[PDB]
Amino acid sequence: MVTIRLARGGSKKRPFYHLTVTNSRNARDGRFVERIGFFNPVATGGEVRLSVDQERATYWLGQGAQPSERVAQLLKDAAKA
Amino acid sequence: ARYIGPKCKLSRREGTDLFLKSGARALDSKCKAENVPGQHGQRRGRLSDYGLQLREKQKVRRIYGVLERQFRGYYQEASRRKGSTGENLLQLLECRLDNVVYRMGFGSTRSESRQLVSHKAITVNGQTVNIPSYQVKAGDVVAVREKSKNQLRIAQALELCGQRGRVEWVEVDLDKKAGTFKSAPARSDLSADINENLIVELYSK
Amino acid sequence: HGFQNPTGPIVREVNIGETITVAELAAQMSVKGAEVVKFMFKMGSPVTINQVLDQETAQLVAEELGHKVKLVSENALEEQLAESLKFEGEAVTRAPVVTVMGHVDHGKTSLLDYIRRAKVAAGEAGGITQHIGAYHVETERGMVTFLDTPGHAAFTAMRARGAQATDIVILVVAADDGVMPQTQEAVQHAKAAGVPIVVAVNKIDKPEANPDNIKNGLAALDVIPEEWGGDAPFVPVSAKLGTGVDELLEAVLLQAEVLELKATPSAPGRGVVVESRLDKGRGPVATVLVQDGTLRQGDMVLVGINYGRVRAMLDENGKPIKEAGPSIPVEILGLDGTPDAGDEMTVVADEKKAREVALFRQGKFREVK
RNA sequence: GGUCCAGACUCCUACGGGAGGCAGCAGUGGGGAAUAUUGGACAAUGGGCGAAAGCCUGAUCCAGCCAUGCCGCGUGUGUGAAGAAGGUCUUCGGAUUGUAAAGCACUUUAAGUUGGGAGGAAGGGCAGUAAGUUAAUACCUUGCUGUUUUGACGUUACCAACAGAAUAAGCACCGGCUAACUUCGUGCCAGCAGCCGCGGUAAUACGAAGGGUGCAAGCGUUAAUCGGAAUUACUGGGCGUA
RNA sequence: GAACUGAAGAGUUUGAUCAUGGCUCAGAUUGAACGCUGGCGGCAGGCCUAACACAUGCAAGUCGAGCGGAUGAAGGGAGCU
Ligand SMILES: Nc1nc2c(ncn2[C@@H]2O[C@H](COP(=O)(O)OP(=O)(O)CP(=O)(O)O)[C@@H](O)[C@H]2O)c(=O)[nH]1
Ligand SMILES: [Mg+2]
Ligand SMILES: [Mg+2]
Ligand SMILES: [Mg+2]
Ligand SMILES: [Mg+2]
Ligand SMILES: [Mg+2]
Ligand SMILES: [Mg+2]
Ligand SMILES: [Mg+2]
Ligand SMILES: [Mg+2]
Ligand SMILES: [Mg+2]
Ligand SMILES: [Mg+2]
Ligand SMILES: [Mg+2]
Ligand SMILES: [Mg+2]
Ligand SMILES: [Mg+2]
Ligand SMILES: [Mg+2]
Ligand SMILES: [Mg+2]
Ligand SMILES: [Mg+2]
Ligand SMILES: [Mg+2]
Ligand SMILES: [Mg+2]
Ligand SMILES: [Mg+2]
Ligand SMILES: [Mg+2]
Ligand SMILES: [Mg+2]
Ligand SMILES: [Mg+2]
Ligand SMILES: [Mg+2]
Ligand SMILES: [Mg+2]
Ligand SMILES: [Mg+2]
Ligand SMILES: [Mg+2]
Ligand SMILES: [Mg+2]
Ligand SMILES: [Mg+2]
Ligand SMILES: [Mg+2]
Ligand SMILES: [Mg+2]
Ligand SMILES: [Mg+2]
Ligand SMILES: [Mg+2]
Ligand SMILES: [Mg+2]
Ligand SMILES: [Mg+2]
Ligand SMILES: [Mg+2]
Ligand SMILES: [Mg+2]
Ligand SMILES: [Mg+2]
Ligand SMILES: [Mg+2]
Ligand SMILES: [Mg+2]
Ligand SMILES: [Mg+2]
Ligand SMILES: [Mg+2]
Ligand SMILES: [Mg+2]
Ligand SMILES: [Mg+2]
Ligand SMILES: [Mg+2]
Ligand SMILES: [Mg+2]
Ligand SMILES: [Mg+2]
Ligand SMILES: [Mg+2]
Ligand SMILES: [Mg+2]
Ligand SMILES: [Mg+2]
Ligand SMILES: [Mg+2]
Ligand SMILES: [Mg+2]
Ligand SMILES: [Mg+2]
Ligand SMILES: [Mg+2]
Repeated sequence: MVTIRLARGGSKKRPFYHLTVTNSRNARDGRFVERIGFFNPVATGGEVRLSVDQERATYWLGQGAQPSERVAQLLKDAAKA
Repeated sequence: ARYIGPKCKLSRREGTDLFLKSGARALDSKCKAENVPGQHGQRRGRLSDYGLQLREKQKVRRIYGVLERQFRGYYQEASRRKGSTGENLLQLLECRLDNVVYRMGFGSTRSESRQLVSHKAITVNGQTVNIPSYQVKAGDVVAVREKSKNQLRIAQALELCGQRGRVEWVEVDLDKKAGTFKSAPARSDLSADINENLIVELYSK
Repeated sequence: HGFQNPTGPIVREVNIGETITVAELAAQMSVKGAEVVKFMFKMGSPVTINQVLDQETAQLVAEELGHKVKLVSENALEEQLAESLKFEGEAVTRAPVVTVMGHVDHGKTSLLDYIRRAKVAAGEAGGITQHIGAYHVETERGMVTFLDTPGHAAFTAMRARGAQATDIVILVVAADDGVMPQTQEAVQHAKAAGVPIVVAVNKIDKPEANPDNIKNGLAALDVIPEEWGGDAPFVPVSAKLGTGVDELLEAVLLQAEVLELKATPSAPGRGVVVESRLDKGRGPVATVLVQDGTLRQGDMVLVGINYGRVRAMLDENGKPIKEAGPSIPVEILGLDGTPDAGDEMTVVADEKKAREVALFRQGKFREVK
């Protein structure tokens, strides 16, 4: 199906994550249809921990996209703040 | 790496002061600085344009003790910037942490300030920085670690910085040995005999 | 900090290798060459301006002039590895290793086959042994490691190394044929190796028999039977019929008075290469006989000049294992080349040192070649 | 990493009879100037199944090896003139190596030893509580609370203490192009060489030694592409005799 | 307020000169290799040749809340002991 998951960039021992909407049967870092934010595990300083585009997330949720567990937690974390 | 060895040979080869000793006694009465180093010191031997460009670039490099690859990096970044890369190069070279420490007067020579920086005795914004390439930003408050402020070298070099000519772009508090780097000096403030146009001509080739 | 004029003489540091010249020695001494030449002439052997001298005289002249000296080790890596190699304690008895020697067709492969109940003599191209084989056998008295060697005169070198790692030699001689040239070669090898000899007269089932001329023949060769003076035990066997083999084995194991404490198995293992070959599917494979310590799977091993860590370790009949006792023969995989027989293998337990030492050895090996 | 048919090539066999496909991850032989470990874990992100615990995952996350590249840091710092001894050159006076060394006084980055020490962690189990679910305070879904539980990397990043200058410089070049010069050997030899070209008795060009110049954990050589080449010329060339 | 701003020549045909014209050099780059030498770390890269042949391990399984069936603990215990 169409799912929202995390694509890993960054570098060794310093991960960075892209919130990506994809077809489920793709490589973790391969094709995507849209990126709708990002999540920074380390952050620190002037960096932001995570950011999300609410409109795009809602539109893709309304089309039947199924978020992952981590993405499901992060979405409500962003909504809470 | 780093250049380790005789330091009065460089002055003789370049033919100028090229401050490399503590400056306590003098420069003339240690190396008879009027002959080129080596067996054939008395020969004059005028040199071509390429020789002049090479001597100027080597003179600048030998004053800050920077090797060739890092000098290439500095030149590239200066050319990438705006406003007359020739003076941007000196603007960049004056912001090095070891050079800043030397200007503030905690070291006798550039090498001594470099060893102070490397051996974890200098804190830039209140945390230790031991890289003798850290570009000091205007307004940073360089200091000395409280466990190392009673070293004889700093106090000994303080008066030597007292009589060398005021820089008039950094400030220092002597009791706490802590100073502020107001801004990078303008091209006029530096010695107006380092003709950087030769460097620019050499590298643009 | 002021400048003070020195008062006494100057002393330097002198670096002396295996050889040195008077001119360069004086150069390190900051003295003239003529003065040291006349100094040498005045005391002892005269020297030339460019004469090469040894370590001893160089150290003598360095010590008499007062300068500190230190000798240079031309093989510092090797001695550093040896000193850092190993040190352990404890001691446990090990299974004996016994090699079999004799003349051609005197019946040694048949003897080993009856002992192991294996009948390898049926195979073998041409009916003659051409390879040195090692077998670990569970006899009715204990555990033994047998080494079968070819008897032909063309494998003399292969016999020599066979006597280098045995500590006991069984000399088989045929009753009907008596003393033959390869018997003399075998006794010479045994005497050179400083190893006890147990003689076995074979083919006693033949009607000819006559197992007494061999006694005089071996006595003339400085091997005395149990009677008379008494050096080595004689025993009549029949190999094929299997009569007297029990007594031969008991006599062999009676030579367990040599104690043979193989040190702890907990020490890093050492061994000697016995049989090296190349396999199209698993690379260079080395059959090595452990001497002491223990060899474990996934261990960094330096053998000859080839190094490498053991990917796999088989026993004689396949069936991969993970351990190797003090005197067990094993086939190891993982080296980067085929070693030659007679080389020593040692567990280094430090990969870097093994690497530069092995490259070191390979380089001088190419230079020597 | 499925089926059937045919083919080439290996193999097992008790001789009747079957099996195989590393251009998946490690690995071997071979070819080559030349390119690495039969490693750890599903802790994180994903994927398959399940309802849920959970199971699988050579994807992935991590380790091993190699100056292969890019970047950064060390191999000490200050004082120190009898301008030591030695080497080299010389007009035999001296000059140079050279404050360089020695001596004197400082500091401990990195490596060494020891003690502290995050972040990668979202969740799962249990009990209670509040909403909705109907017809129902039940089961179930969701909030919250309390307790418990999770890391291969890993002896993590990092921080502190200890002794001492101790553990750590090489390569190419020096006739012009092109920064850097003199001696000693050899004599159209031995040799060098990108192009001009050096060598036949005073060779700054061969081979060494002193000195110097470039780079620097690298330095040179070889191979290859573009540039310089306006030398395929659109930008931007020419054709009387080149 | 920024997203660019940039272009060098030399040696060699002659007794000497100008031109034409080829050869060569000074720069930047490699999935490099070889020679000499070699302290540390961070981040990357690592069969370009034989789509040559492959020994041995692992790389694709899950669902008992779809279904028969066989293995059937803990226990309630009973009986003889
Ligand atoms: N009569 C008799 N014949 C024997 C005896 N032992 C061996 N043989 C025979 O002698 C022949 C050779 O014996 P073998 O054991 O092959 O000799 P070998 O020493 O191995 C020969 P090589 O030196 O090459 O290894 C065989 O055919 C065997 O049958 C014995 O005790 N008695
Ligand atoms: Mg992909
Ligand atoms: Mg792809
Ligand atoms: Mg570097
Ligand atoms: Mg035999
Ligand atoms: Mg025959
Ligand atoms: Mg015979
Ligand atoms: Mg290997
Ligand atoms: Mg396959
Ligand atoms: Mg088929
Ligand atoms: Mg077929
Ligand atoms: Mg077929
Ligand atoms: Mg295959
Ligand atoms: Mg493979
Ligand atoms: Mg392929
Ligand atoms: Mg190979
Ligand atoms: Mg090959
Ligand atoms: Mg290689
Ligand atoms: Mg590979
Ligand atoms: Mg997982
Ligand atoms: Mg189950
Ligand atoms: Mg695994
Ligand atoms: Mg590295
Ligand atoms: Mg190399
Ligand atoms: Mg490489
Ligand atoms: Mg002198
Ligand atoms: Mg440290
Ligand atoms: Mg944690
Ligand atoms: Mg610790
Ligand atoms: Mg020149
Ligand atoms: Mg040369
Ligand atoms: Mg000459
Ligand atoms: Mg030349
Ligand atoms: Mg020369
Ligand atoms: Mg080279
Ligand atoms: Mg090339
Ligand atoms: Mg080319
Ligand atoms: Mg080229
Ligand atoms: Mg063109
Ligand atoms: Mg070209
Ligand atoms: Mg042009
Ligand atoms: Mg045109
Ligand atoms: Mg033209
Ligand atoms: Mg026309
Ligand atoms: Mg014509
Ligand atoms: Mg031309
Ligand atoms: Mg001419
Ligand atoms: Mg080469
Ligand atoms: Mg090499
Ligand atoms: Mg080498
Ligand atoms: Mg390929
Ligand atoms: Mg291939
Ligand atoms: Mg499995
Ligand atoms: Mg179901």
